[PDB]
Amino acid sequence: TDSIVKASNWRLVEVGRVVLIKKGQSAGKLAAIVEIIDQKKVLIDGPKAGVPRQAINLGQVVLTPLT
Amino acid sequence: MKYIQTEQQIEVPEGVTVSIKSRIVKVVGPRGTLTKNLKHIDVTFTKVNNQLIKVAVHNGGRKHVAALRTVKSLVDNMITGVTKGYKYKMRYVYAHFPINVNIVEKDGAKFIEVRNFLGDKKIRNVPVRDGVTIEFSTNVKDEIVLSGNSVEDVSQNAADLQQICRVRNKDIRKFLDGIYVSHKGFITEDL
Amino acid sequence: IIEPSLKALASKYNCDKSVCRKCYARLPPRATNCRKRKCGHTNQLRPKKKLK
Amino acid sequence: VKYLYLRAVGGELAPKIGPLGLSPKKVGEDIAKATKEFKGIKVTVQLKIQNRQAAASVVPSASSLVITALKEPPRDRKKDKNVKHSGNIQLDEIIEIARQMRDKSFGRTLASVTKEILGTAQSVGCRVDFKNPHDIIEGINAGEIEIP
Amino acid sequence: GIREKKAEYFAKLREYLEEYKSLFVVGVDNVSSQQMHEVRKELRGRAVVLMGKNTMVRRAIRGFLSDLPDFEKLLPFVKGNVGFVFTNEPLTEIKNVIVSNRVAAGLTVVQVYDNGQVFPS
Amino acid sequence: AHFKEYQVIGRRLPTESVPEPKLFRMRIFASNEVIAKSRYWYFLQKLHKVKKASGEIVSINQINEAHPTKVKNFGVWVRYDSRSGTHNMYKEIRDVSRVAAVETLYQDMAARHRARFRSIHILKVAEIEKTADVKRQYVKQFLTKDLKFPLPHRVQKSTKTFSYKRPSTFY
RNA sequence: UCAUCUAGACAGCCGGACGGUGGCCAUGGAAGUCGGAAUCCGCUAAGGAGUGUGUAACAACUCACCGGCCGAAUGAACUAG
Ligand SMILES: [Zn+2]
Repeated sequence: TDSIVKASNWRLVEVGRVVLIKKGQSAGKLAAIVEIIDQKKVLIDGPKAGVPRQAINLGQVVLTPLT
Repeated sequence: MKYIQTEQQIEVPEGVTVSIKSRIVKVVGPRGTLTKNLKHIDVTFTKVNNQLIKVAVHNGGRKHVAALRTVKSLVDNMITGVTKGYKYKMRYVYAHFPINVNIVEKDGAKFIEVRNFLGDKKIRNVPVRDGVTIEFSTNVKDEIVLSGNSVEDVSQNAADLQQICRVRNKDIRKFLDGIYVSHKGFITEDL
Repeated sequence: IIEPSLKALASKYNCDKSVCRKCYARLPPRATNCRKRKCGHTNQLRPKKKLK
Repeated sequence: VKYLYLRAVGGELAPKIGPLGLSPKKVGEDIAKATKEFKGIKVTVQLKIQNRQAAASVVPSASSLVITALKEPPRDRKKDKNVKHSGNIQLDEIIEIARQMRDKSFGRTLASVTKEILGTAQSVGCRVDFKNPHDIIEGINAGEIEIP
Repeated sequence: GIREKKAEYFAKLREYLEEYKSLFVVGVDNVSSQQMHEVRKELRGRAVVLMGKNTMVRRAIRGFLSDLPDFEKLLPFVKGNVGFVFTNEPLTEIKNVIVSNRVAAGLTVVQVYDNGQVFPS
Repeated sequence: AHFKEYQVIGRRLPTESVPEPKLFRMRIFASNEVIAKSRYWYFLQKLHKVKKASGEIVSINQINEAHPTKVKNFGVWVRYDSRSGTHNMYKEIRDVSRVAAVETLYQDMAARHRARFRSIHILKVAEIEKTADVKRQYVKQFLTKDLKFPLPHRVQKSTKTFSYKRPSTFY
């Protein structure tokens, strides 16, 4: 037989990851993560939905499965 | 300091198969099988290419990345214990009264009994954990061999047999009598 | 007399230890701090007193 | 067949070594004295070769001994056991001669190096009228040919 | 300081490669410093013996790779304890001396590089 | 508060013996103009023989960040007073602007050394223009090639006091 | 605050750890290791006129130094939450 593990993948944060702004002034639009500041916050930009380029805490966005 | 990614590897030989659902590890090899619950340690496993498995922790503290190398060593010990086995050799040490060690059966449970340790009338009985086989070795005087798959079970049984022969109310640097583990190794050492 | 090798093997567990000066704990011979909480993991250790 | 080496102040334990070789202590001492008749005032290595009947004594060359001899020394009884600090002239020729005498024995690295080592050996001796011993050895290339 | 000593090593090695066409790679195991010293003295006239950290040497050869390209072949052989002998004498005479001297209970010549050609010998 | 950076330029009051004093300039992180001018006079009383009654302030201007959407690494040199003495520290912060970097610096010092705003002196803050001049591991960790990491254990805060299913912490 | 660091660092194994020279005084002896001073060269990749064990003095063993494996940060002293 062959070795079996449960992979348990989830939604890595990196550049090009599409996120949905959960709360704030945008509050429901899509953005793309441009760069990673630190463990807790990232620089995003949402230029089609009208989200200005900004640094934002990761607790204010939800990561989508889109990359 | 919140190390955001630390990661260890375990090598899987050709004979064994490792199955990891949530954090329950089952290792199956030529000598048998072993299992381990690891739901207390909070890591993640990932099979790479059916002979390598990475274990990782993300955003971990100092204690957490210590536990990562600990759990790597535990699962690697399980793999090498089901491939090569584990063998502990212990020696009998006495000055005047010879230690007389046999195997008895109260209700079919394979007890190891120890008689005449420093000449006492008390009989010390240590139980035998399952999966551990005990042979009184020939051609070396006063030597007992405990073999098995689980290093935990074998070394704990050897330690119980060592701790059952402690000397009370005497200078133990002079009264050196006892049963002490002299060798730890594999059943198929230098394979 | 036991045997020289067997005295060495028994003294490995009985005599080749260290003693914490504060709480008298029997410690590994290469230890730097006591493993006990009550002395506050102190580094005041001494070798265990041998015979001869 | 057997060679025994001892450092002996000249003009003179020895007996303990002699007993193994079954040689009279007095006879050995006399032979050594004659050998050190040249290196007596000061300690020198002496090689005794035993033929199983008698031991032949020779003085092996030593840098310290040769350097000490080169520094001119008034004979000292040593009953005083004084510090007897040694002060010496530059004696550049003597040191070069000493290096040549060593003749790169025991493989000194270079003829110039043998001299430099000989200079170092004069830790005890001043070895110069006005300079630290071998301080100028690096500075001056003179006498490299002489050592060879 | 450490870098300076290191820089000197790089330079001397380059000079040695240029100076002698014949190169002997010698592996030393359990050879005493005294044993080594005697060998050096015997071969002082016709040979140069160089000992160095391998990591240091490999970088040097890569650094000097553009010139003397054939020396690149020596790099696979450099792995393991090694010493470099640079000699005017073409081959056997040097080899005979190295193996014979100071055998006690042991210098061995692992490989020979001469004129861009490598000989197992 | 939420900090802003100002340049404050001031001088001594002009006398007949010496008109045109030398117009000293300093960069202050402060909440507003009043606190900025107070900190300016505090540091000039630490440096030169002047005070507010003997001097005047000729200009105060807010300096906002030149590229507020570039991610920078800043090295910050700081004096602080502990309970027993005065120490110098160097901390480096990966962040998008200078005012936010010194805000996280003030939070970091108050969290890790219990140092207050009255105890912290900002010697200087400067962008580190080149990588491998970064000397701290906690910021050098985020400078690796193709940095990516997951966020385990998602907790979603609820609006209702009762939930009708067992929640999941998959992310 | 000092140092070391992909020209290979710190742990762990393995190998060498040498000559002048038993350096000079002093001791019944003390040769790196009872002490007093000096503490320098050669060969070096590297090795102290010695870090300990060590013998009457030796001999012997180990060190701090350099090397193969390892490939990346680590050691000491100090400060304060
Ligand atoms: Zn204690």
